[PDB]
Amino acid sequence: GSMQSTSNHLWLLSDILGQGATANVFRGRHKKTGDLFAIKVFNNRPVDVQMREFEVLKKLNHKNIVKLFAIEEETTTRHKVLIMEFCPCGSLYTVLEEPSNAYGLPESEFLIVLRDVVGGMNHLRENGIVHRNIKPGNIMRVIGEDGQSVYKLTDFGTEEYLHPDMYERVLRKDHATVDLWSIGVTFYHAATGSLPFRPFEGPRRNKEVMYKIITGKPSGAISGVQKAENGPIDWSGDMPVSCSLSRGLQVLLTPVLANILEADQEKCWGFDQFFAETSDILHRMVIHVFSLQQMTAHKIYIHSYNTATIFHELVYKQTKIISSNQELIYEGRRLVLEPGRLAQHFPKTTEENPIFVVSREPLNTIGLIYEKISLPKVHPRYDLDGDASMAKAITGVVCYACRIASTLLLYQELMRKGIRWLIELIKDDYNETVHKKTEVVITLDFCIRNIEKTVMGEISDIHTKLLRLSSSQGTIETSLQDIDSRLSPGGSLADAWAHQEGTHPKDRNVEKLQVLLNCMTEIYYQFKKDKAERRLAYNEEQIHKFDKQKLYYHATKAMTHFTDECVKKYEAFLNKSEEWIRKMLHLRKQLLSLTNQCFDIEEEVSKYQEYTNELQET
Amino acid sequence: GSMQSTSNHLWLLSDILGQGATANVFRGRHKKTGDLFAIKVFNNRPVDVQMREFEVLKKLNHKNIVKLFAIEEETTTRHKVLIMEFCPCGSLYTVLEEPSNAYGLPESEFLIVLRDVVGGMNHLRENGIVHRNIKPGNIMRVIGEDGQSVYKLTDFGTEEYLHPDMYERVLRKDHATVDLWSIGVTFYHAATGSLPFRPFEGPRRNKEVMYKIITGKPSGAISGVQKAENGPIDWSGDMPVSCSLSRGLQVLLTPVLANILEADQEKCWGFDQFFAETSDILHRMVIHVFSLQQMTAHKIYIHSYNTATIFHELVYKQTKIISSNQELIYEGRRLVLEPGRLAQHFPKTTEENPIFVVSREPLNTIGLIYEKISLPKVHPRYDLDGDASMAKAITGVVCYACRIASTLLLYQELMRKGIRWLIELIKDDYNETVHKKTEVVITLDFCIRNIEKTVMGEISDIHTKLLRLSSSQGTIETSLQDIDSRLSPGGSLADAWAHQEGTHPKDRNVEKLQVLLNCMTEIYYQFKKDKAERRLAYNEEQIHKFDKQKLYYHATKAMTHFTDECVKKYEAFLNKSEEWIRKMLHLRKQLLSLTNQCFDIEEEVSKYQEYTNELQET
Ligand SMILES: O=C(NCCCNc1nc(Nc2cccc(NC(=O)N3CCCC3)c2)ncc1I)c1cccs1
Ligand SMILES: O=C(NCCCNc1nc(Nc2cccc(NC(=O)N3CCCC3)c2)ncc1I)c1cccs1
Ligand SMILES: [Cl-]
Ligand SMILES: [Cl-]
Repeated sequence: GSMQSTSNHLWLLSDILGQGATANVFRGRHKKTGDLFAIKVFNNRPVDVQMREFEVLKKLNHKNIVKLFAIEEETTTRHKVLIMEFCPCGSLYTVLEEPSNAYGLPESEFLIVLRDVVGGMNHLRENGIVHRNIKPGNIMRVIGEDGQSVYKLTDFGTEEYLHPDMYERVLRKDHATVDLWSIGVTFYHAATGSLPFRPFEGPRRNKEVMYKIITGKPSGAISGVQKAENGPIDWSGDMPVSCSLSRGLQVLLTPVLANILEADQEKCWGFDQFFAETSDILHRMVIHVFSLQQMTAHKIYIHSYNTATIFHELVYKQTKIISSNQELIYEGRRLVLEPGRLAQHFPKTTEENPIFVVSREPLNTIGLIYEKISLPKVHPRYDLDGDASMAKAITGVVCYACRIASTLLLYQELMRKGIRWLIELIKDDYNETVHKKTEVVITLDFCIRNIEKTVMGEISDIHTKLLRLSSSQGTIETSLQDIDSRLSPGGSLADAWAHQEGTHPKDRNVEKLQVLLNCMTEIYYQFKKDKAERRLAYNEEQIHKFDKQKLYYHATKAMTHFTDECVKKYEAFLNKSEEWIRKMLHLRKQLLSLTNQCFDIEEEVSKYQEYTNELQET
Repeated sequence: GSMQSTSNHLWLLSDILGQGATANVFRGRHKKTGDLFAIKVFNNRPVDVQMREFEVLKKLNHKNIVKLFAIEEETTTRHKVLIMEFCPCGSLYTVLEEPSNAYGLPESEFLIVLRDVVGGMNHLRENGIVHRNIKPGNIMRVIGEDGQSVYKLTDFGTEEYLHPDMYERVLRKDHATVDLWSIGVTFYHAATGSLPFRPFEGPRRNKEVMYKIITGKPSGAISGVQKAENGPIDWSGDMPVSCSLSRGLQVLLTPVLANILEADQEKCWGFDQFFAETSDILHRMVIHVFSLQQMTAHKIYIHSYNTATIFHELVYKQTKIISSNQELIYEGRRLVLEPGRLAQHFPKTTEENPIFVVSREPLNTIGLIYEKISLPKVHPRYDLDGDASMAKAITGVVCYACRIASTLLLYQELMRKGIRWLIELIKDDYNETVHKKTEVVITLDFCIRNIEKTVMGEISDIHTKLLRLSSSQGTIETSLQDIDSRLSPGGSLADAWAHQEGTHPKDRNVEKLQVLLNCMTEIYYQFKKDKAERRLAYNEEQIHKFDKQKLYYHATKAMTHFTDECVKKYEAFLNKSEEWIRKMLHLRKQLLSLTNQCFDIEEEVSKYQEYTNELQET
């Protein structure tokens, strides 16, 4: 294999990173240092319209823009090459081909994409550049020095991403929102793993159904899918259920998408509003909350400067528990947020260490809501392109199952923890009120009896009325004994079942699934190599056919384990939780009542304390 | 490349897994399924001494023994091949070459190795086989179906691992412990990343110093290292400081090693005792405990059936806090273990969620104790063998730094959590005693004054003596106000500094280090490839020299970040903890005193309650 070069760099033609009509991108090295760079080489005026536009870029300096170092002359010809920042990881496209992201990026990653695309976008605009076609292949990923992805825009100056006016194909007239469209599609694709507008078959074969979908899209819809050949379009303003993003994030993103995926440029958002709206999301912090009675996890997207009041409102939006019914638990103890306490001063939370919320009012136990996705059928006919894409799809289904199994395990672990804490909490209450009582029994038994016992009627009415109180306290004692016994080891309120039901970390169900998944992923990546390599030799051919069966046998094993082990035991744990919750609410409601009687007893005794002493002559 | 085969399998000669004097091991496939297997082929009597010993093995069935499926005839010759279980991961040797394990295996992995080596060993013995030479290259690793390693013995029937009698080289006379020796060396190597007996330079060049080390080893020593040329030997009965294993595990393992690394076979352990002793370790569960005043994490190795009593004893061994001074905290609240409560019923713990222990008695704040390891110098002379081994070594140092930085971050995170909990705990105490007090003030202010106020001396002495009590309670009130103000936001006992000092997860120091480490590890693995490939072409040669500089620049960047950021801020946080601890102990000791006065007041008032009422004529 051989190489072109310039004064300072050199590169294999085999080591190509990208191909456009205008130019090609290879990875090469600086000859003096050995350092990796992307070399952009143009295949072809006016001569200096380019040296100028090249110069403008060489000046651009920004975190979210692939850097243009220098411009050089290839040695063989006086052709211009651009030396650009090499990004070993590739593009957002590469990321979304990972079977792991078949149903959307992980939330944190999606947020980085959102941030960086928006940042790069702005920078161009600030400098007045318009990037006509933003798409995942345009958006380069790099590992930052802190290990987090940094996304970077390159190649400024695809059907599925072109605006309706653009899809037709008259140079856009005279000047951007059209950019917002492809950003709209890009973000949706990153959020869900899918293109938002999908004629049956492909957009490619059905360019016409596709334009009909995009133009005739009702307002608010963010997707339209044709599920059958020549069938109708299903519209939605919602994220698909299979999407990983939290309800907290979904609720914020959806409106941004609806408003930048608008056909009439009359009512598109306009950039600034888009910048303002996206930044409002990006500037929020996340507080993790888990709803114990609903068996649901939540992310609350809240500004640093927002109050607890707003926090309760946000929680209410996702749970339907009104502010005043919201009872908070954190790290074993009650959390009491003063209304005006800023979110920046709330205690630190994670998905594994959330703030729990409980109500004294009945809620339906929801649990995790997820798509039921079954394996596609494997087509026995051998095909290097077909099998690669099928391998991707089936591995995608198993990863999803794996992701859901992990969430299912988390939900049960949080439940077990939440329940443990709440029981010790109720237990405190029982002891707080059981103290008070013994402390007021002290007045009946010590004062009224013993005080007036010391030496016409009303007195006959007082000693007897008081007896009704000790009588009333006796009704209290036996109702507390009943609650204590319920809170104890034998009790109807016991923890035990939660250790007996569902699945536990030590079961290693997630790990068992990942092992199977890793087997499928090696095969998928090989089918990726088998595709690129256009024909296999006899043995390799056979081996490829074998592994096509192995994929399926691995995928079936996984789905069976998922449904019969993970889902089954999970549903058993949930149904038991439903019952334990109802008993708990009823118990707390009795104890409350026993607590209020204690106050009502306590204060009448607090009146007759004085009645012992009359005025005296003197 | 071409292949031998048999009726049912075939294999490249390039795809070799192992080479001994007697035979070779390649990886091949079943021709009908495509499945991977290890093919052992013998290079050479009596003819059937072998078909018999082959048959014995084909019968062996055990989790920790590489499985022998069948015996077949190679096609070209009637030579015998063994078809064996293929283990894609390789051997314990491969694992210990990973720069990640330069200073020993992670604790969990070490325990699996221990378990599996012991299990396989026993199985052979149960069947009466003796494996003369156990070593990491003998011990095969496989990923189990739950994702955990399973280790498996193969090749039954190295200098560094041979017993002193064996090192000499008379067929061992007539018959095992000699096996125990190599197990001794193997476990030590797995625990520390190093051979226990090391002449300066290598064992290879110094076969003679090596035998002198092993034979002249004082009893109890588990290692002897010659650190200078012709220098003396440093002996130890302890694990090196750089070893990852917990003190809890070290304390148990060390005696096993001392007793199976014994020269006089008179006083070696003998297998059964070894089996009993190792199993005693393997059958223990681990309870994670964190000592708040010492800033130390601990693993308590305890049987399921052991009592809390034993638990306290074990904790005392590692902390020097006697049982009765041990105060336990778990998930925000006090933990009170009944003496006879079984460890199996203790609450579940992890390193991130330990039981905290505190004392009311002063302890030195120790923190984490770790080796200071600096980068070796990089030798500028180009050498494919030399550079590979150097790349390994320098990457090993950085991984260690990374491992320590992670532990350092954990220790600070646990401190912050522990302190948070303890403060709410002390806070409870303040409120428990501040209740009691107001509850007894009720008797002074309500009863004695008001009771005898109602209508010769001693009475003159009582009203005045009582005044000394309200007087005494007034001394109490202002001392509580003082403690409350200390426990509040302004207080000398505040949390604030802990958020201001040390390093936090959001700093991403561990991630910054891993990124650097990953760069070094790609280079190391390439130098591994450059070594195997005996000479590099001019460019590759240059590129290899460049990256040899890149390693160093990456390693320096890492060490600088480690010492100047991780270690520095950590040491600042620790020094502040030292001070906060002392204030806390002093505060708790005052509150205790204020709590006891409250009892002493409370009970004298409890006597004069009766003194109000004399006997009456009637
Ligand atoms: O698209 C284009 N330019 C941007 C992309 C090519 N440019 C660069 N690439 C990288 N590094 C890099 C590393 C690994 C993989 C890849 N790419 C892929 O894996 N891909 C591409 C989509 C098919 C999958 C790229 N560094 C810097 C650049 I500048 C162009 C199209 C037409 C003209 S320029
Ligand atoms: O040592 C020996 N037999 C046991 C080892 C060879 N046998 C097997 N190997 C594997 N799989 C496997 C996979 C990847 C790597 C490797 N090995 C290595 O990476 N190594 C070897 C130490 C040098 C590093 C092995 N499967 C099954 C077997 I059976 C022998 C020595 C002399 C005769 S037999
Ligand atoms: Cl480009
Ligand atoms: Cl072998």
